[PDB]
Amino acid sequence: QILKELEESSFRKTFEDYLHNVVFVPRPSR
Amino acid sequence: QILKELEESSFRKTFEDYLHNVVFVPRPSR
Amino acid sequence: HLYPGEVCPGMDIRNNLTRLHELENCSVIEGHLQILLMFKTRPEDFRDLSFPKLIMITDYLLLFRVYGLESLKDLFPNLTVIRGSRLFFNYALVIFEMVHLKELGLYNLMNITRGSVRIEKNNELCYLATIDWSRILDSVEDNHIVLNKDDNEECGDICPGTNCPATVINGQFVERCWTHSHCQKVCPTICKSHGCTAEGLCCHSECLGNCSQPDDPTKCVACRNFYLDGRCVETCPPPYYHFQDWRCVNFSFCQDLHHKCKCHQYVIHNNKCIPECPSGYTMNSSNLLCTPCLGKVCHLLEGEKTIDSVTSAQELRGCTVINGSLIINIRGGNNLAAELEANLGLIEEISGYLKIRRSYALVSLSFFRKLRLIRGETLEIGNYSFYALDNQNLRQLWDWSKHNLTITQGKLFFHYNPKLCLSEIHKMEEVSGTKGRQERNDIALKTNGDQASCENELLKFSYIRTSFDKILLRWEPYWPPDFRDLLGFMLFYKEAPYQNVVVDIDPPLRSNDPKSQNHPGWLMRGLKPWTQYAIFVKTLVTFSDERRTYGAKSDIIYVQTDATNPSVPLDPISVSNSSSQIILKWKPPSDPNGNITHYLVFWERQAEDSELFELDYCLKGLKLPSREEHRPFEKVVNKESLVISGLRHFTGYRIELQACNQDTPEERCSVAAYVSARTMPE
Amino acid sequence: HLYPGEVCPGMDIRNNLTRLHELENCSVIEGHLQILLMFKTRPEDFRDLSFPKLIMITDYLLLFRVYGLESLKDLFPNLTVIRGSRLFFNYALVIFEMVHLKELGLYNLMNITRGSVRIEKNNELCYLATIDWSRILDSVEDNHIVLNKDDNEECGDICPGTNCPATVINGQFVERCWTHSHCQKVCPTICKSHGCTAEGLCCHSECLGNCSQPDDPTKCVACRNFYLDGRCVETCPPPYYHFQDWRCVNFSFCQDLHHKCKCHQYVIHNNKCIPECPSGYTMNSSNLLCTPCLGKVCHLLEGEKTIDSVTSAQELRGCTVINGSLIINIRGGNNLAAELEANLGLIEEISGYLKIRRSYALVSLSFFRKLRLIRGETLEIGNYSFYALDNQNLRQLWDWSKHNLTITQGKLFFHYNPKLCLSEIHKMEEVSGTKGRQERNDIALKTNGDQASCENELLKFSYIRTSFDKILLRWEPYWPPDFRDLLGFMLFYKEAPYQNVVVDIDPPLRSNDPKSQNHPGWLMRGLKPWTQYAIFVKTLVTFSDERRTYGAKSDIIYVQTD
Amino acid sequence: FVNQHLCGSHLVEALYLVCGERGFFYTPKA
Amino acid sequence: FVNQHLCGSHLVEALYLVCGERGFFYTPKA
Amino acid sequence: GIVEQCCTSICSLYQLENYCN
Amino acid sequence: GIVEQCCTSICSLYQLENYCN
Ligand SMILES: *[C@@H]1O[C@H](CO)[C@@H](O[C@@H]2O[C@H](CO)[C@@H](O[C@@H]3O[C@H](CO)[C@@H](O)[C@H](O)[C@@H]3O)[C@H](O)[C@H]2NC(C)=O)[C@H](O)[C@H]1NC(C)=O
Ligand SMILES: *[C@@H]1O[C@H](CO)[C@@H](O[C@@H]2O[C@H](CO)[C@@H](O[C@@H]3O[C@H](CO)[C@@H](O)[C@H](O)[C@@H]3O)[C@H](O)[C@H]2NC(C)=O)[C@H](O)[C@H]1NC(C)=O
Ligand SMILES: *[C@@H]1O[C@H](CO[C@@H]2O[C@@H](C)[C@@H](O)[C@@H](O)[C@@H]2O)[C@@H](O[C@@H]2O[C@H](CO)[C@@H](O)[C@H](O)[C@H]2NC(C)=O)[C@H](O)[C@H]1NC(C)=O
Ligand SMILES: *[C@@H]1O[C@H](CO[C@@H]2O[C@@H](C)[C@@H](O)[C@@H](O)[C@@H]2O)[C@@H](O[C@@H]2O[C@H](CO)[C@@H](O)[C@H](O)[C@H]2NC(C)=O)[C@H](O)[C@H]1NC(C)=O
Ligand SMILES: *[C@@H]1O[C@H](CO[C@@H]2O[C@@H](C)[C@@H](O)[C@@H](O)[C@@H]2O)[C@@H](O[C@@H]2O[C@H](CO)[C@@H](O)[C@H](O)[C@H]2NC(C)=O)[C@H](O)[C@H]1NC(C)=O
Ligand SMILES: *[C@@H]1O[C@H](CO[C@@H]2O[C@@H](C)[C@@H](O)[C@@H](O)[C@@H]2O)[C@@H](O[C@@H]2O[C@H](CO)[C@@H](O)[C@H](O)[C@H]2NC(C)=O)[C@H](O)[C@H]1NC(C)=O
Ligand SMILES: *[C@@H]1O[C@H](CO)[C@@H](O[C@@H]2O[C@H](CO)[C@@H](O)[C@H](O)[C@H]2NC(C)=O)[C@H](O)[C@H]1NC(C)=O
Ligand SMILES: *[C@@H]1O[C@H](CO)[C@@H](O[C@@H]2O[C@H](CO)[C@@H](O)[C@H](O)[C@H]2NC(C)=O)[C@H](O)[C@H]1NC(C)=O
Ligand SMILES: *[C@@H]1O[C@H](CO[C@@H]2O[C@@H](C)[C@@H](O)[C@@H](O)[C@@H]2O)[C@@H](O)[C@H](O)[C@H]1NC(C)=O
Ligand SMILES: *[C@@H]1O[C@H](CO[C@@H]2O[C@@H](C)[C@@H](O)[C@@H](O)[C@@H]2O)[C@@H](O)[C@H](O)[C@H]1NC(C)=O
Ligand SMILES: *[C@@H]1O[C@H](CO)[C@@H](O)[C@H](O)[C@H]1NC(C)=O
Ligand SMILES: *[C@@H]1O[C@H](CO)[C@@H](O)[C@H](O)[C@H]1NC(C)=O
Repeated sequence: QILKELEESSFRKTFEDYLHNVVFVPRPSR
Repeated sequence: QILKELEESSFRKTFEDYLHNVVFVPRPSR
Repeated sequence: HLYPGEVCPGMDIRNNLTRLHELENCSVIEGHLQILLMFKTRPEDFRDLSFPKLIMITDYLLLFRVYGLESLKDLFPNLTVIRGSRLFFNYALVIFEMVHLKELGLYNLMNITRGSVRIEKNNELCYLATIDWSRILDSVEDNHIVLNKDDNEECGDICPGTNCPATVINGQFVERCWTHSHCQKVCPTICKSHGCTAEGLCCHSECLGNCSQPDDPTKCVACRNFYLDGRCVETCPPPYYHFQDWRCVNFSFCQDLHHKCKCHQYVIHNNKCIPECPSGYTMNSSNLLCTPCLGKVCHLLEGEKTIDSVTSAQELRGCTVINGSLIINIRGGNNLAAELEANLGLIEEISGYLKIRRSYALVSLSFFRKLRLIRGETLEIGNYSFYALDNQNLRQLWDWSKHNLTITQGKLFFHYNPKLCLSEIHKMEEVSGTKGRQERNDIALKTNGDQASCENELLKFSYIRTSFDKILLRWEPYWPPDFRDLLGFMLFYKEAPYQNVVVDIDPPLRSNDPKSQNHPGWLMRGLKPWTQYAIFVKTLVTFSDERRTYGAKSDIIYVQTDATNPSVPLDPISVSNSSSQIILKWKPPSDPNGNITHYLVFWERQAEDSELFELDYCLKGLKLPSREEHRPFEKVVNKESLVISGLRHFTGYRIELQACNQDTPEERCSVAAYVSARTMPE
Repeated sequence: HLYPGEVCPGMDIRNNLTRLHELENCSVIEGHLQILLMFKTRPEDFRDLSFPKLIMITDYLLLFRVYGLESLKDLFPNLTVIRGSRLFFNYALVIFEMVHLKELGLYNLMNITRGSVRIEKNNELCYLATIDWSRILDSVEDNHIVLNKDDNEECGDICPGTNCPATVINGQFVERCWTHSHCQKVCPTICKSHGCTAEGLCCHSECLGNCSQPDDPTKCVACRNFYLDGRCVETCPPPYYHFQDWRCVNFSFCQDLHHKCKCHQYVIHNNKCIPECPSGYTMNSSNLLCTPCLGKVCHLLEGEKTIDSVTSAQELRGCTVINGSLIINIRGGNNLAAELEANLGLIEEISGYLKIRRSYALVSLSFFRKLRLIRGETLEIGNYSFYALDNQNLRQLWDWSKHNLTITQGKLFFHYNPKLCLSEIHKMEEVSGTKGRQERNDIALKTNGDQASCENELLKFSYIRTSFDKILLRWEPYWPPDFRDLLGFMLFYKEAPYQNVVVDIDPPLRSNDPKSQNHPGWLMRGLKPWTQYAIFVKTLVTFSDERRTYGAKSDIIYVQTD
Repeated sequence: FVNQHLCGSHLVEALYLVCGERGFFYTPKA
Repeated sequence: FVNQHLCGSHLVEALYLVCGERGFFYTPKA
Repeated sequence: GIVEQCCTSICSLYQLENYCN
Repeated sequence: GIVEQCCTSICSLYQLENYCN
């Protein structure tokens, strides 16, 4: 019933992931 | 919840089938 | 004697009663009897038709769609025993689709040894509730009765009076009968093994069900085990041999039985005339004895067999090698597992694949006793040597302590198995050694074992705080290796006077673990005093498509409640049976609120009312009614009454009664209940 | 005038305020701006720091984990418009994980054209309920606000009196402000598009939000669409060309822009300086015009791209040929479908496979407009050109009237699609022409389409008997090819004041069909007179593992009692 | 002649209508 | 040195502890 | 089998003719 | 990627050393 909240939390987690993925590689260029 | 009754009806049907399968071929021998 | 007729092995009768006269004289039919499909018969075709000679049938008996027949008391008045070697979907008596069949009259039937009875689609039959199957059968819960005239409650299946035993079963006395005339015979509770005679005395130790004389092997009716020449015997003396679990035959008999397939040629083992020898054995040209030797292949029809009952099972009874593939499908509802085990896989190998589809009640696979190797030389479609689907009760496959498994080829197919968690699945992958085969969706990772948290992770409680109205638990906060996946805490609680065995909690901030000050907890308010409770906790985490972190559950724990001030001591009755004795009796309070230690009793001397001292009773109007401080007290222990002595005649008394569930420190006691009384005058 | 500063296109600032002085004078920053990861900052590092020079940002703006900052009314007192071409998960304003950030004071912000606003993990921020997003945004239902100081109700975010509009929205008058001083400005119901001036008069038809004088293109503050030399203009007069939807430049400018990748070399089409031409076009050595010719391969990185938002989408805006595979995975919660359609597959071919995993709000695939062919030259593992999983709102794939589908290789993979019934699935198998490929359990025959009765069979009521206390319905008894499989009749009944849209019945005896007197019925007692009821019947039958006899449902009928 | 999938008593009465007279014996071996 | 799967502010503070000084630039092209 | 012919398929009268003697 | 290295695997200090300059 409330499984939209369950996927909403994963959506929040994905939003957490993507900003971190932006922050992650501008630095390794060697 | 009551799915045991659902499979029980199929069990009844299988019991119907098997007696009919006994009755079916003692006759074709040619 | 004991059996005047003959054997006459079982032949089944169709379409008219003409071939029925072939089976008249014979007393015990080896095999089975089926009577079927006679649409052009009449009720007058049975009145001149009776067979009292039959007493016992070995295997089974069947009645199917024969018109005009209404009873069986005439056709078979004296059938008594069904052994049930060859069964029929775990039945031995088929009463089915019989138009006009309204009664049985099968009073002489006493014991059915192995099997059950199914009755269906017989819209005339009654007198059925008057039949105690427990006297005749052991497992009475395997008897299916439906679609009958009793299902539309009309039949008064009564007897005139006393005779028929009216025995309580479930709600009241059940009068036990067969017809309006024939009662159902009950032997007493000591003659149950071998039957009883007419007055009720126990029969001989080899009789069964009925005996003509009490305690006589030469005057039984039916043998318990074996028959030999006017005597029911416990065993075959030499040189005789047990034949089909009912008699003793000489060597020449089973000898010459072999000489007739020139179909079941026979051999001898263990003083028994048997069909065949198991593995490691050899025939004998002299005496057909299963001699041991060095080194049994039951090659199937088309390498394949659907297996659904004991009727399927006994075809592979005693087999050692199966040259084919097996299919397990039992739409059941009854555990046949012991009887399933009793004639199954004393084997190691299956040459082809193995299939298990849609079986209901198979909780385990331990009935595969010696099963070791899966060859899989013919695979299931989709390239599988193994199949599994729709098994609502299957939990364990095997204990992998001593059970082993070797799988040559093929893969695994796991779907819709709601009580089969992935732990033993991967253990079967491990012991199989075939883990480097299974692709994605060879295991349904959403349906298999999704009714109970199984796998590994256990919660451990750090602290417990109890009260009479508060509960706090504290436990180690577990975190999966992705800490974001923890959604919450599932908690199950209930009360439990036995020990033979819902809320949710938000997760706290993880944020560190030098001092992760995040030991999670929940307060319960809904407590009853002195009351035992059963609580356990499960961890709610996010599902992942990968090998998901299995999540934790807690132990079931039991915590009892405390106590408090007990309720009002109910119904204080204060009677004075003497001039100084007052019995005070009472009921227990509505809420003891702990184990009641005692009853605090106060009796207080109420003086006479002071307005009476200044009234002129010599004037007309002389109507006289015939009626901290330490008060005298009592701690009534383990009694709901108290007589009080040393009391004044003609003095009213106030009584204050309380109960007490605590006595030794600082007495927790009830609230005050009051009464007043008066002693008798002297 | 209208923009005395400069452009100074977007560069993002990290670890200290040293590089911030690079972006001082500039009037409107092209691109985006992010400020991130400054732990060692102080509140004293902002009182001597302000930029009123910026008024509009084109694409987006982001604030992430910078300490000591508590407000924004000083750093950007006069930022006004966000256009939002390049978005950020359908957001253009990111305020996230900002310790000490307690208020905004972003009163001069008037319109955010495209995108949304997401606020999270900012346990100091308040003044949040005093912000009418409908004045600034359109799709206010796409704004995510959680984990804040406002989420533990403490802040009295008030203003001393009248000034701030106290407007009823949901339950009562909501006072609208930015700080305890800064009210939220509300233009009247006629100056809504181009904004209003201070006294409330409408601005010019090319202004936007603010104007220094009412109804003056030479005295606006922000242009609606296009800027040219102190005048907000509706389009480019010749010889000028639209650049990035905000201005008009000559041939010389966009010409000399091309000469610097010797990275986004530019061309000109449709009076516009644009990056590239679509398929069937050709450059020009003279003027870089997208000339038509005879015969756009957006070749991916490793032939694969997860697609999740508009930010993923605009990378493939206007493509025609995909030399790769696509992954459609949107754990969404909001329908992006119109804007999803706005920049998607005007294509016909996919070289590799197609994947659709766990997407929630996608009710349809009609945003795929022109798609015809899947080459499938790289398959999904397990030999699939196609994938489908866990789509909780997907019902229709396409209308197979005009939509076509051509599949070279690979197979179909259908699981847990609870409103995707098997009829259109078999239609997809038919129009695909690849029906002779799917094995067993390539379609989940238990979970696909199991939330609404779909397939074919319709119950038809023979007789209707009504009362004020009795209802009897009689219908034609359907019987499947195995009559044993019918186990009962599911009936759904309720009352219905509108027409904008529970009991069971045992099956009667079939036994024949010259005269099958088994027209089944149910008597209803629970009737109210003068009352409209909505009743419909479903047939409860036995599941089989084969092609199961689909079962019947009745029509929703409306019966008004006495 | 019905053209339909058949089970139960429908199939039973169909078989009795087909057979009429003898129709079926029961000698698999004898 | 933790040996654990890392996300969120745990991973953020871990990265800040690793970087200390400059750590990361933002020149993909310039 | 029986439902294999009369329920899986549909039996013919010639198929049932073998189920006459 | 980031969780591809620090959450799918576990990052090393040498792996994060490239995320120092
Ligand atoms: C009907 O008569 C029999 C005769 O004894 C009553 O006892 C049952 O006898 C059979 C045969 O000996 C027992 O079956 C055996 O079970 C063992 C395992 O327990 C198995 O290894 C053997 O191969 C054989 O199958 C059966 O257990 C036994 N049952 C009882 C309850 O004693 C039977 O009870 C009589 N029926 C009634 C309703 O009294
Ligand atoms: C903020 O300012 C704009 C400026 O007009 C207000 O109008 C909106 O303008 C945009 C830009 O043209 C419109 O988007 C367009 O939509 C069409 C489809 O209808 C599409 O084909 C175009 O490519 C373009 O994207 C938008 O529809 C339009 N909206 C309205 C309601 O007029 C906008 O309303 C202002 N915001 C507020 C909150 O007042
Ligand atoms: C049932 O038994 C009667 C009685 O005869 C006995 O059984 C016979 C099989 C045989 O062993 C006799 O010696 C027994 O006394 C049978 O009736 C006899 O049938 C035979 C030929 O079958 C005939 O020659 C006799 O004259 C008959 N005698 C009488 C008194 O009728 C009968 O055939 C037996 N039926 C079956 C099916 O076994
Ligand atoms: C060995 O046994 C055979 C067969 O036993 C007979 O059949 C049994 C079912 C049971 O009824 C036994 O009592 C029977 O004896 C014997 O052959 C029969 O012997 C009897 C002797 O009373 C004779 O009347 C029968 O006609 C014989 N059967 C035939 C077909 O002729 C045999 O005599 C036994 N041999 C020894 C040495 O005991
Ligand atoms: C912000 O503007 C000041 C003012 O100078 C204007 O902008 C310059 C870029 C140039 O175009 C001048 O003609 C304008 O009047 C800038 O301060 C100047 O900086 C330069 C160094 O680049 C210096 O030589 C001048 O003397 C400065 N002039 C004044 C009046 O201070 C400042 O650099 C600009 N900031 C940025 C980031 O461009
Ligand atoms: C063609 O356009 C260029 C560039 O346009 C300039 O930048 C725009 C953003 C806008 O601000 C225009 O008003 C600008 O003209 C012109 O080159 C510039 O011209 C101005 C004239 O005032 C001059 O001050 C600049 O120094 C020039 N730029 C350079 C790098 O020298 C050019 O004049 C335009 N040509 C025509 C015919 O209009
Ligand atoms: C299952 O695996 C077997 C093993 O490779 C495949 O069978 C082979 O098929 C090819 C051509 O079809 C034959 O040349 C081989 O001789 C076959 N080998 C065996 C052992 O049968 C089969 O194609 C696979 N089936 C599926 C559905 O995957
Ligand atoms: C999927 O199908 C392809 C096509 O048959 C299989 O790939 C072939 O594998 C064999 C040996 O592994 C090669 O000789 C062929 O060249 C391959 N063909 C192609 C087109 O790649 C693949 O094995 C199949 N995979 C599964 C899981 O069944
Ligand atoms: C089958 O398993 C039998 C019991 O296994 C024994 O106990 C377990 C705990 C293991 O340590 C196992 O190695 C032991 O042998 C064995 O007796 C038997 O050899 C096993 N057979 C095969 C083929 O593995
Ligand atoms: C794609 O579909 C377009 C519309 O299809 C037309 O209408 C349907 C009902 C069919 O009858 C179809 O044959 C008609 O052409 C077509 O215009 C177009 O040719 C189709 N393209 C392909 C490759 O099939
Ligand atoms: C009884 O049935 C048998 C076998 O079908 C047949 O030979 C015989 O003629 C029948 N007798 C009567 C009277 O129908
Ligand atoms: C600011 O940071 C840059 C790069 O992070 C560095 O070059 C500069 O020295 C820093 N300045 C100060 C004052 O910390």
